[PDB]
Amino acid sequence: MSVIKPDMKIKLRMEGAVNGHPFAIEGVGLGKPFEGKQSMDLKVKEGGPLPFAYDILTTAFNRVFAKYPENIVDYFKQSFPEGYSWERSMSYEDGGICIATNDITLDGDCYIYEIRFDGVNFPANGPVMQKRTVKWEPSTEKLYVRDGVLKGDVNMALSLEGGGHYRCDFKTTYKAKKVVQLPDYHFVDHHIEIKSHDKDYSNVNLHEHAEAHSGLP
Amino acid sequence: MSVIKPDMKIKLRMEGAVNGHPFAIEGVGLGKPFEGKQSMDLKVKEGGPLPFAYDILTTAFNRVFAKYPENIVDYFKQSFPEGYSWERSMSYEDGGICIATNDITLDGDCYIYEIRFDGVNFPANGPVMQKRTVKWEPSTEKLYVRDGVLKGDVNMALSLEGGGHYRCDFKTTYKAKKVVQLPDYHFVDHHIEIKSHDKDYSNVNLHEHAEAHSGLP
Amino acid sequence: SVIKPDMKIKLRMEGAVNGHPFAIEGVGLGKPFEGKQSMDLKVKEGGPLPFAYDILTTAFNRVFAKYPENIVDYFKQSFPEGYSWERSMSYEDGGICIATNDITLDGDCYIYEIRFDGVNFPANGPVMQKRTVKWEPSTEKLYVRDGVLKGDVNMALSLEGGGHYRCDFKTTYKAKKVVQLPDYHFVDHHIEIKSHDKDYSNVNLHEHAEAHSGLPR
Amino acid sequence: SVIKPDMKIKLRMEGAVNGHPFAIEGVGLGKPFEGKQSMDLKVKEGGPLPFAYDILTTAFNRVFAKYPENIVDYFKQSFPEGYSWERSMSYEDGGICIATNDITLDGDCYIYEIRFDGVNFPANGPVMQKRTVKWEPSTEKLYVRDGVLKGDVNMALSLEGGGHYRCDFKTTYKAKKVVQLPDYHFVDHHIEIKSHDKDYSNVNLHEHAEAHSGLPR
Repeated sequence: MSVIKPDMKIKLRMEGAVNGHPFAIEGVGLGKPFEGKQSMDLKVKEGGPLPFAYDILTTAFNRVFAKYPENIVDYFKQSFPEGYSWERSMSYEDGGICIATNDITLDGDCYIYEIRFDGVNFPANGPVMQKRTVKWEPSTEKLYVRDGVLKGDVNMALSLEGGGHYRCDFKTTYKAKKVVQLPDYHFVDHHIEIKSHDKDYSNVNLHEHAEAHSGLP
Repeated sequence: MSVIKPDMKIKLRMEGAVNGHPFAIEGVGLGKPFEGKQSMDLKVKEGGPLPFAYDILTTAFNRVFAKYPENIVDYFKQSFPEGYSWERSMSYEDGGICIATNDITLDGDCYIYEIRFDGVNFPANGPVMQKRTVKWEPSTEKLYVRDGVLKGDVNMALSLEGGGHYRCDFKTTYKAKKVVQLPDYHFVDHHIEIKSHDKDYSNVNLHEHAEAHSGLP
Repeated sequence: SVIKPDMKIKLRMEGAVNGHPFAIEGVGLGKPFEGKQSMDLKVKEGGPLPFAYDILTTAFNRVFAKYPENIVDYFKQSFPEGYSWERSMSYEDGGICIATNDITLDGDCYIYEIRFDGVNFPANGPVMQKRTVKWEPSTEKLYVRDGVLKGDVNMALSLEGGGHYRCDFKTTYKAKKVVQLPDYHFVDHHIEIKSHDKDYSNVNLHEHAEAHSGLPR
Repeated sequence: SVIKPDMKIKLRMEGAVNGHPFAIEGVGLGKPFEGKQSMDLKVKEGGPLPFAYDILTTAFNRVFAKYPENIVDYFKQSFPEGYSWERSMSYEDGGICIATNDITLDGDCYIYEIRFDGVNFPANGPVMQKRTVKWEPSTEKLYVRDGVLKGDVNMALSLEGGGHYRCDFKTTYKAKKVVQLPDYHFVDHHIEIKSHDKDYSNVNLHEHAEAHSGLPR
């Protein structure tokens, strides 16, 4: 509680590849960990203009930014100052698959992310390579302990240009760098949105709102 | 709206098999479709005492019983008097897999279910065949239209005897027997509970509470 | 010694696909040591089948596989008491079937009791639209797990007008008595509908199968 | 004609497993028409590797496969321009790896640029605990999809003290120029670590591979 604040900053670099084509993106942002709200500005540094839907990247750009009620243990805020890392697979219904990692540290009032992102087997005529996505729908992540660490699974869906949805299943493993108290089974509602972007997504402004809860009584 | 009521009745028969061993269960219940609450009493008629965790069956024992706000189209209540059917696969993390169908009709104030349930590849030393499950956790189902019908996917988890969770992914397809208005992407929170049961689950009293919503703003 | 060079087969399958029930009976003959068999199948209920017959055919016994002397034959050892199998068949478009077969022996005739169930086949997919031509030949991978025998296979249906539709099989085989367990091995398969009438009310089906150990070193 | 009976190989792989980065370089030689190859691999960064080396080895070219005259050889046709591949490797305990290889040709030497990433390997699983012995031999199933070549394979690692750990491979192969496309076919494989030092800093790896058409009729 001594290393967290109502207003915190964020710096990140992501290095990655999709279908074997490499890229890099850097980001600067800020957020309110107790309000579960954050935003950031992202710039493509290498590999631009990106030949795939930017939306596949956005959830890689920290569950610290989620409003936790007092009756649910907060694995993430506990993990600082040491921080935590996460690993994630994102399996799309047409066989496209991405995996990503984020190592999160803290310097003063600024979270620092080192992100790797890789994706393969996206069909050339699919919504990802043809940039036919509109946005992620809001979601509810299911979090539970497994082997002394925290898992989070979520059914995600991208709405598509001209209607319909493109589904993806997320499986995330979260690992605190120190021993923290482990939570009971719980949920985090999310809503991630690209608020603005330039024509080729070289510049993107991204927002997330997230709140933990215990489901129906 | 002429064939629905604040209080409705339910009759069902399920015929099925798990790992090749057949069984049959009948049920009688009642519920409040606008409150999203229901309960029923279930009796094993054949194949008892069941050699597997009763919990795998319980979600087969109707999304009519979910509280829908006025701003979300209600695919289910619209579908009557003709009714609707559903198909579901339930894929467990240890390779166990169940599929089920329910054809739902309506007679007076009573819903009538014809249910088939089949499951295979449950390991002999797994939580299902060793009856090590405690209950399903509450959940949030994600519902979206695909090919003119309604899909519902949910990350489910069974809490286990002595701690931890056993995960299962549900994919349901819902099919109205007449043309109804299709909803936008939305959610249904659920909480299913066995309220009471006898020693070998020959008799079970089952409750569900469910409410639709639109996620975080 | 209860296994003769020429043996007979009788079966009944009861099943449902997308909730629509059907029943099929079969009479055949095969040569266990040659790994070849054939049979005539008749739809008894639910005809004309509204789905691709090909999804059913591998449900219609690894006794009919030529094993070399240097590979333990789990199947031929299991008689006269017999064995059962359970199988999930997961199609790439989300269609999923599960099946069971209880196999017994009466004189020189194998008797099969088969249950088959399938759900979530899209209305416009190759199964509901009857766009399949045949299964490609395949190589099943077999290995022991928990004292029983597993067999996994990548299957593909060739499609009318070109291309393939993929399905992953996961089978569990369970001898009714204790038999000697094999090392990791393979069975090559080729299953074919040799003839059928217009609506597949009558089908003549053949299979050739041979076990092997793969490439050496 | 740019394909000679004896050819050389040079590669560099950069990667990460559970977020921990590493780099490996390789020098080898093979006989494209005999379907045999071998190579010496050296960890350059990230050593000693904290995970089972076996997960990496299939990333270290189907040019090295003996094709019969009656099967179109997608790989040998693709040179001198070369081809690339993308692959997902989904392990039965939820561990998942994805890899890419861009293959070019310089004189008589193939050059590989490989990226490898893996996540969600459980701390107590056979990969993180180094409990693997070797890959079993396998049969890859290859088929055209969207004008490119797919190859799927059921793989198994034998485990220290018995049993197997399963992995499903899905590979996409992409020629850099237009080549003639093959019919559905198979490639049998056998990959082996022939020697290694204590911490796998040095590894000698061999593969034998032969294409075929499966059982006839």
